[PDB]
Amino acid sequence: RYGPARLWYDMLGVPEDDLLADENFLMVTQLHWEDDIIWDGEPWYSIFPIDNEDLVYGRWEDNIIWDAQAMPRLLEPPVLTLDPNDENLIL
Amino acid sequence: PHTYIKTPTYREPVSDYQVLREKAASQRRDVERALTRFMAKTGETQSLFKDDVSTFPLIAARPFTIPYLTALLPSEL
Amino acid sequence: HELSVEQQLYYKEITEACVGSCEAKRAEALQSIATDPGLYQMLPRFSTFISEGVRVNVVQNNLALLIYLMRMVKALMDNPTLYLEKYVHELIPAVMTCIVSRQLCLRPDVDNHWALRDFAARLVAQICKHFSTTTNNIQSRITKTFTKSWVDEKTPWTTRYGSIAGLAELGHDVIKTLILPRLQQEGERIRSVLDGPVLSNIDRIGADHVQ
Amino acid sequence: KLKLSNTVLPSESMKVVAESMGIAQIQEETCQLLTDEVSYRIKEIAQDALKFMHMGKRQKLTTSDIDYALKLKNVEPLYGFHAQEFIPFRFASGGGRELYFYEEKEVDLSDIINTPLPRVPLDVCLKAHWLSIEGCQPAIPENPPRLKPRSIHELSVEQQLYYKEITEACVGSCEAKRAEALQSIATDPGLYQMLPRFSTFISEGVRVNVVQNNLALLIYLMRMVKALMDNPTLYLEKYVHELIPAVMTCIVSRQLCLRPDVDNHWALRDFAARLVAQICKHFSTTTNNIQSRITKTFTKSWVDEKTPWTTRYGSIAGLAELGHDVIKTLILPRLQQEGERIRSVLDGPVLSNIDRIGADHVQSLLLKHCAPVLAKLRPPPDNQDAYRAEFGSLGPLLCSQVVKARAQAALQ
Repeated sequence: RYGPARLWYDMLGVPEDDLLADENFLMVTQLHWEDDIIWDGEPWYSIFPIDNEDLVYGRWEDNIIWDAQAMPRLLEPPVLTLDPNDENLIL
Repeated sequence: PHTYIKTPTYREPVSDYQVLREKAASQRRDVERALTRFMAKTGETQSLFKDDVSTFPLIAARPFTIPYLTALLPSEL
Repeated sequence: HELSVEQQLYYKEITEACVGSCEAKRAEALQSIATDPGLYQMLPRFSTFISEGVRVNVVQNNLALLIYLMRMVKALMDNPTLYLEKYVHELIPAVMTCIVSRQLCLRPDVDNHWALRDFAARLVAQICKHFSTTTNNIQSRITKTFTKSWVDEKTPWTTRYGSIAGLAELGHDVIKTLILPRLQQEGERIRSVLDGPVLSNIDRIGADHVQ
Repeated sequence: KLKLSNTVLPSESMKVVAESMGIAQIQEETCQLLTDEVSYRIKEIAQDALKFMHMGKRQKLTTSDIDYALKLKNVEPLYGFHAQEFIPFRFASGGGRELYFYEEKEVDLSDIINTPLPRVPLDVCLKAHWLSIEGCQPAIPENPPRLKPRSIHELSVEQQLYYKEITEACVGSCEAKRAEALQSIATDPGLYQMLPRFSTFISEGVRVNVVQNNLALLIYLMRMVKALMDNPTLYLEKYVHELIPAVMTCIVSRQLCLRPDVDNHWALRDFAARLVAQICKHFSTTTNNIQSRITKTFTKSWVDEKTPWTTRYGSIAGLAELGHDVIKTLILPRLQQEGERIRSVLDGPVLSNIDRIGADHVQSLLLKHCAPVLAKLRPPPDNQDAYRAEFGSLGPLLCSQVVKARAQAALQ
């Protein structure tokens, strides 16, 4: 309740505490890659960066609210997790 | 040496006191500069120079009804 | 881990400037978010604030606060210094909720939920132009949600409007290979427009907006 | 549930055999008596030939299994003939008769002599490999296939070191290093899940490698693309949206480095790029997305007025290598424009530019394509001055190229 989004919590007043075929979606068939063609232009620690595991793996699509009244599951308040994989954060 | 065996790797950790002091210092200076420019732009402002709001904006001095309460009292305790 | 008092005060002033007391403080707060160099260490707080605030639309169907949160996301994207790659998994379903939800309004008939639709559709086209990588599969997974929301029947005209709006803001080849096969669906739309037994319902304005 | 039946040979085939032998007027019970006896002997042998299939450890009944199943039942394996005495061939299989249903039933006796004999294959050898290394199956070609926690990269450090060695070998400092690295790309089974980083290294490389036209850097990257394509294990059409604009840029771009001299390689840079471009339109094909898109870009590269001649030559090569019908339907209405461009380069004295070299290469390539396009759809009559109706570009030399093609066809 007191974390980020406390303003929303206080305003609410809660106080406890065939077109679906895989090819259609391949980005060769969905991207104007012609624009890229350049015409007359003018490891002990990781070598590559580490991607957001939640974006790469998690089903964030399950947080889309398709119908406000008929919501298939019950959502819960989210706690701040302060991922330390991201640089630019002191801790 | 890669066909059948695998071990994990991690990201490069920056444990250097010099660059950590520099990062914390520059982030504190930037957030306090952003805060003071936002508060001077959305309120009454003063200026050391004639018509100077973009560069060096001063939050205007407002009088308090009881000034010892905002002077003498500690805010972090 | 806990914000210092300086940035705690900055977070408080910036978030309360985008709740709707006046427009000028909101414009200066969005021009602060878009053009400051050191706003990292306050990006997770802003992402949590935005995602929970878009969630709080289900208790109170406020169109205005959703427009303010979408302009907060659009201001967060224009910042050159901060990288939203680690926090995009929170901002994607918030903009998606602003696109494909069905009740975006308190009074459905007069509120222009339609603009928060094309604004958030332009926003999600930008968020999958800047951030889609072949490891991410952001754009393919966004097109698949839009597609199975559009092709599937029983979907309301508002959520079909949102699906068509996002798919049509993605680009030209997407509307070649997604929209153009189901152009016969326009006949199913004009079934309920040129000849409807109930004229005074709310399906007609949404149907000819979709059209 | 088992509805197993007893299928016998038809009796109306047994009366045909009987009356074609001299035994006429056979009853139906006489004829049914023949077709349950011989259908048992076929069933008795095919059950007995399945013993030799299992013993030889095969799942396919070969033609020799019935030769041993017949010999086991004391019947001669000979099928074409039967020797009453049995002394010339005693239970010796002659390998059956190579006969067909759709055969000609009459051949010329010198046709069988003049045909080349098939190649005797390699003899049996013993090679050893590894199915399992302490429990794990290796991916060799002899094998078939609150703070959030600090995450790990999805590559191992042996895989990341492998990627670094392969990429530092594929930039071609040493040629043997390149060639192995290219074969390693061409047949590593576990090269999936590293393929985003290879595609990104290729794509990003060509774009910052055409800022200064570094031909080797590009020829090595195109060979890396070709080595990525012929690998059978990896799934490529998720990454072809990065691969295709890289090759188009090799073919349709201007050369920032010395214009002449390496233009010979530049033609090959456009030769390797047009090869991999038509190989990419051969694979990965769905309706109206890939091949038609690169065909449209090549044609609007061609019909564009007053092009760079490097871009012109590359696009000409790219449209040229697209197959049989593409030059049959596209290069036809454009000969006059090609001739006019050649005439302009010829007239203007300017020789220190690259326009003249570009013109000569374009004309030679167009003339060779036009030669078979002609050899393919007409007889070789009037090969002297009829080509003067097509502005007289290749003429008798084109006719000589057509004659060389005809000689190659005769050799085939």
